[PDB]
Amino acid sequence: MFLQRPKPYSDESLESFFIRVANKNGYGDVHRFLEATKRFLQDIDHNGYQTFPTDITRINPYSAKNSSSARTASFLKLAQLTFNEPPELLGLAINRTNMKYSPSTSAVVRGAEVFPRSLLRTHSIPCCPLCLRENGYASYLWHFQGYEYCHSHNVPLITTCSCGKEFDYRVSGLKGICCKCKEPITLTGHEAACTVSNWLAGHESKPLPNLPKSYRWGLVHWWMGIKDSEFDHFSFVQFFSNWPRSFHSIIEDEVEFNLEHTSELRLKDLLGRLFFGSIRLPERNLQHNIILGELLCYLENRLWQDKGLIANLKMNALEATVMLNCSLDQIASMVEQRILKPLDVTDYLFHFGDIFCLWLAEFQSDEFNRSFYV
Amino acid sequence: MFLQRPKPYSDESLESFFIRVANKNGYGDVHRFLEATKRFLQDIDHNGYQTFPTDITRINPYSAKNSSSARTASFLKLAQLTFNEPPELLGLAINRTNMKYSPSTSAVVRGAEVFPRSLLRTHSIPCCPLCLRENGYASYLWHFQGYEYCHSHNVPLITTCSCGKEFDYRVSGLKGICCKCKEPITLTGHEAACTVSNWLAGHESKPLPNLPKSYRWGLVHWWMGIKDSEFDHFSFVQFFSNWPRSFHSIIEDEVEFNLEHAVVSTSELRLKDLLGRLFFGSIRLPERNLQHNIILGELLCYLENRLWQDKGLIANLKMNALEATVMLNCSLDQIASMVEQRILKPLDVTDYLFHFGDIFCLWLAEFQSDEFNRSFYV
Ligand SMILES: [Zn+2]
Ligand SMILES: [Zn+2]
Ligand SMILES: [Zn+2]
Ligand SMILES: [Zn+2]
Repeated sequence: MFLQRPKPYSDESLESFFIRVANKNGYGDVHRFLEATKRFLQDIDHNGYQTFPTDITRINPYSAKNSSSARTASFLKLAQLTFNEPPELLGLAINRTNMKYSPSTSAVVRGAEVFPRSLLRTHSIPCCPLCLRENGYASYLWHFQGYEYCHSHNVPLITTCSCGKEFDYRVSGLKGICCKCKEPITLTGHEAACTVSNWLAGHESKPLPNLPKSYRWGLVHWWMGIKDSEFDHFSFVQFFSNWPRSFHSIIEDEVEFNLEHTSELRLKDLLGRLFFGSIRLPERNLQHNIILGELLCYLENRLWQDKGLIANLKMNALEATVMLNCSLDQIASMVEQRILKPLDVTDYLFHFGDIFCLWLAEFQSDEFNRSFYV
Repeated sequence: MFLQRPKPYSDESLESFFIRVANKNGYGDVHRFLEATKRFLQDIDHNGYQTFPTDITRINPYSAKNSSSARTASFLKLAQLTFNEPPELLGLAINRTNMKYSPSTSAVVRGAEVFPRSLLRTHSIPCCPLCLRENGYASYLWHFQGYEYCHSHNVPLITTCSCGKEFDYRVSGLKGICCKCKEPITLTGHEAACTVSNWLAGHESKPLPNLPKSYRWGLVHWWMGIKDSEFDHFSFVQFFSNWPRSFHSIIEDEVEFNLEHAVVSTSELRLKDLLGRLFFGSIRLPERNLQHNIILGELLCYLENRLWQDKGLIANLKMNALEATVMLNCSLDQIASMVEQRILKPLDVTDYLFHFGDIFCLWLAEFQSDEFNRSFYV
């Protein structure tokens, strides 16, 4: 099998790429192309040829149950041999990853960007028909929730045609023609959703902060946890218009709520929601995680105020490893040599001011250290 | 106790800062200032006041054995109370850290920069007397090996006066006057050491790569491991003048050397028997961020286009379960789980049951991150 690479685009999704390779190389559809691709992987003795799908929907490596390592070996084999000039196909796929969010949400990764798993669309993929007839392909941003408007046309996305039928471009091509009525779909204008769509796309959108793309999706997942509901585009832009003193206003109202509802107060009894729900979003890089960077800025100037209220909050050995980013073996070693001053791992024997100053002594890094929020 | 902050400088060392606070606040030396500082920490009921040293040599928190957590609480207490305007003193100290280098070298951290532990000077600290009489303080770069010339005066550092006596600024002040002869020290000019000194200082030095300061010291420790000797300033700049095709020339010569001298059947070849030196000596320098670790980023670039060439020579290299966790950055509990559900295809942990091409593609499937992923060396 010998193929031709189409016009490359670094924002094209993986399912939109196989349609354009099949249409350029004269195949009938993408079902035929993947079935002929599985035939080629059999002929050169690939170990997981039989797990290569003929369905466009399950092509991505998060779809594969145990073929995840054989799927990316299959994707790396095709880009090196079957093309006149080697394409980029691993950079368009959505891989699983071991990275977790706060508190326990898993994640997926696409090239140089990490997405939340819960914000991945799985029922029906919306689309913009203006991009389908100008760019000629589909973007990866249509697979994730929150991205509701087009960042370059300011038009809302479509999930249903005028005849009640849905339109999925993976099964109905890239042209924009419906299946039942075989007609182009008629379109269905705000500003707050347009700003977030231009912000999630990777461009500078004010007043939203200039963050890497892995961190911009972490704030959207974090904002859905604060309101404890779905994502609101209006209150999200307004919250960062008063940055950082709007985020300071919440933490004051949370500690006034939990004090009224004192030497026995724990860290999970006063700051159990804000602190543990902001550690890994996606990681502890305080240069880019502005939520954990500002929360540690607020708790630094309040350690020994109010007779040491914050610095005397009790902690376990489990939740000490979450803050210090270490293991229970190093915690049990630091009670042997007693760098950390007092074993039951679920026992409250440590104070927050001692854990905060142990981090400034033995557990800083080049990314998780205090020198960014100064 | 009420003190005055001197002129602040973000490159001043910690031992040079306490001398300038004591000289501004009218103390006699730094020995009577730290001893008066220990007296203040006793008066406000600090838990580790009795471990606060009166020696300026052991003022850094890596010198404290068990009281390293009490030392940084002592440093955080002084900056908040005893000054008219709060200084920055935790940012000048040299803390220990849990970060290891390759293969097993420990590390220290100073603010936003991680240093190798073995490159930390412990016998005698050299100095530049021109910076002592112009800037008025000392820099932290004088505490680390490799930094041999001044990056702004291009003069070699001094460890010995003209009368045979050493000059340590921690015990002899910041002026530049010797102890025996009480005279200023007479100085003792290349280019290759001047480039590395301007590169380790944090400025752009060509042809050396634009890296963060935590990674620039990692290359110097790595270059001492390749030659298996001390650091050479001439061959270091020349090696990055032919980047990356000079580093490609070594890996070709290593796999040709190892294959010819292999003691086992070409199919029984292991990853430690062919690439045991280059791969395991480049994982954590300091970490796996392939955006800035250009050694591991280029070694995985070279081994990607050679997996199934030569009848799958690289992709059939045997690995253990121990050295699978080093590459995947995981634990032995997740490895034992992936032999239960069999995402990874075959328990004795020191047994060679896995191939390198399967571990490399399992990483592209289940173990990428925002920093350790393939999308940087494309
Ligand atoms: Zn659009
Ligand atoms: Zn229709
Ligand atoms: Zn200079
Ligand atoms: Zn002299």
